[PDB]
Amino acid sequence: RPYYIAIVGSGPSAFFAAASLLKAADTTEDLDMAVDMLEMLPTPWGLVRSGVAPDHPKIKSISKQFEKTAEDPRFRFFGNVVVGEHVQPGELSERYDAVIYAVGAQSDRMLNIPGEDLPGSIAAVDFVGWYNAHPHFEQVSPDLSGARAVVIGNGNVALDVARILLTDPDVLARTDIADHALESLRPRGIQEVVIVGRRGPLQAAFTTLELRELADLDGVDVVIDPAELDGITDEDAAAVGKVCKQNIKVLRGYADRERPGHRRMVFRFLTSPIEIKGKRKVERIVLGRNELVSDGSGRVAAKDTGEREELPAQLVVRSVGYRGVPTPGLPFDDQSGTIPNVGGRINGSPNEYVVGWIKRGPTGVIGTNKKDAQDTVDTLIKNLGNAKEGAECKSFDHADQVADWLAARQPKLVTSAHWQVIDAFERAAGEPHGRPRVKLASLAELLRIGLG
Ligand SMILES: Cc1cc2nc3c(=O)[nH]c(=O)nc-3n(C[C@H](O)[C@H](O)[C@H](O)COP(=O)(O)OP(=O)(O)OC[C@H]3O[C@@H](n4cnc5c(N)ncnc54)[C@H](O)[C@@H]3O)c2cc1C
Ligand SMILES: NC(=O)[C@H]1C=[N+]([C@@H]2O[C@H](COP(=O)(O)OP(=O)(O)OC[C@H]3O[C@@H](n4cnc5c(N)ncnc54)[C@H](OP(=O)(O)O)[C@@H]3O)[C@@H](O)[C@H]2O)C=CC1=O
Repeated sequence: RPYYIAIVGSGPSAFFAAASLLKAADTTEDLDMAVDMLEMLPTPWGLVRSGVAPDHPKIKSISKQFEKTAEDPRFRFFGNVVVGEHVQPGELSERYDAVIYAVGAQSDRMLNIPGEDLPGSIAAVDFVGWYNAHPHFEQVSPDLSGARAVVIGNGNVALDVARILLTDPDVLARTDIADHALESLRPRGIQEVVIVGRRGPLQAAFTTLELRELADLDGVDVVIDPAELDGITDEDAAAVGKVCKQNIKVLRGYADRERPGHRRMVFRFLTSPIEIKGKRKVERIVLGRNELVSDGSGRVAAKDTGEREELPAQLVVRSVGYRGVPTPGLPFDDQSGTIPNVGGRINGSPNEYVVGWIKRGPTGVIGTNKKDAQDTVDTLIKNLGNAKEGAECKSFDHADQVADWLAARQPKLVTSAHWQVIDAFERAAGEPHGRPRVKLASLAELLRIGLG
């Protein structure tokens, strides 16, 4: 028999793991593999579909690689299966030789400041999910009619949020952005987005192409006050690294530009949100100035000066990181929002593993998940081999039984063939309108088409 591996999730780390498993089988005598991928949503691809911005279609093409893996007869997909709800980790661990958790980071990091729960104060997780038609975020429905939005954070997701808020809706109308978001964006209510970083430009997590792209936003001026660069030296930037060096060149270019009448994307560094205020909704934000100070760890940290400034704002989006969510039956590190592991094997388990953001934390481009997954898979395969040699493998038409069990637990599961129907529907909806697709934005609409 082949080894039977379950993979929980269908984003990049899941698909890289799947590919690594099948490659091992293809290149090793007396080693065969069967991979079942269980995905919470009706649709595969994780953040490649629901995270990557709608104006970033090019990198989404990595999905073709995932599709090629999914064509393998040894691979099966079961969508609309929520592990922790329909089936439990302890059940999967009985039915498979090994289980790989590739669940990513499904929630958000909080600021932990007063007013954070006011209507109008949301996380980028929820805003992005909403604009990308993720079914869990269909009702986020932010009010985008106010003149000023504030985005907290200095990673690339902060740039995505700011771009979507400020891009000409006629441009967004040719993307796969959610129709509900396009509708809210058409009035062009927001005139200024202020991106607020707690540390300085040299500590920014932005990457260079993404900063450069801002120059191509029709109708939008990028605003960086020259004072934001005082004390920011090319020497110090180069010492941080090559990306930082390039970033600072780009930021200097923006600061060199002086205009009434345009929408504005403003960068403020060395600033923290202290409190969000308003009568029943966000109306203003209190900001504090920081200075950089060595903390003894090898880095500089922001230290509050105690100074306070208030700025009117009607939307605050915190882009201060995604965050893992605990899975029933598995260990978890609250502080980091990751599952504790060693070389990808989960604590305390002989046959459960992690890959991707749930393993490493929520950082890295899509490709960073590849070596990560390979490393985990190598460990997994070594451990199976040891078990086989010790006559410690489970004894298992097992593939049929497990599929029947999945169908008993989730009669509305979505197979690969039915995802392909969803996919075709969405693409055919978009192409006549110049869009790659129009997404089905709720579970009900996805299932209307997918189970059909
Ligand atoms: C907003 C945003 C934009 C990004 N843009 C880019 C970009 O332009 N370029 C780039 O290279 N990288 C980009 N990234 C990074 C990229 O998205 C990540 O590196 C990558 O998607 C992480 O992969 P993952 O497999 O760990 O998690 P994910 O892609 O999050 O996949 C996790 C999957 O697990 C599923 N799942 C979760 N819990 C369960 C459960 N209990 N049961 C079943 N299934 C479950 C989820 O539904 C999801 O499909 C972006 C990230 C974000 C957040
Ligand atoms: N085109 C691309 O390559 C893209 C790549 N991604 C990539 O996805 C991941 C996740 O991006 P995301 O922006 O969510 O996270 P990071 O890059 O870690 O940035 C987090 C920022 O949040 C900041 N942060 C965290 N806590 C706070 C508090 N309390 N107050 C203020 N600011 C805070 C953090 O600041 P810090 O460096 O810790 O001082 C980062 O600027 C990251 O690796 C990205 O580069 C995301 C979008 C892309 O477009």
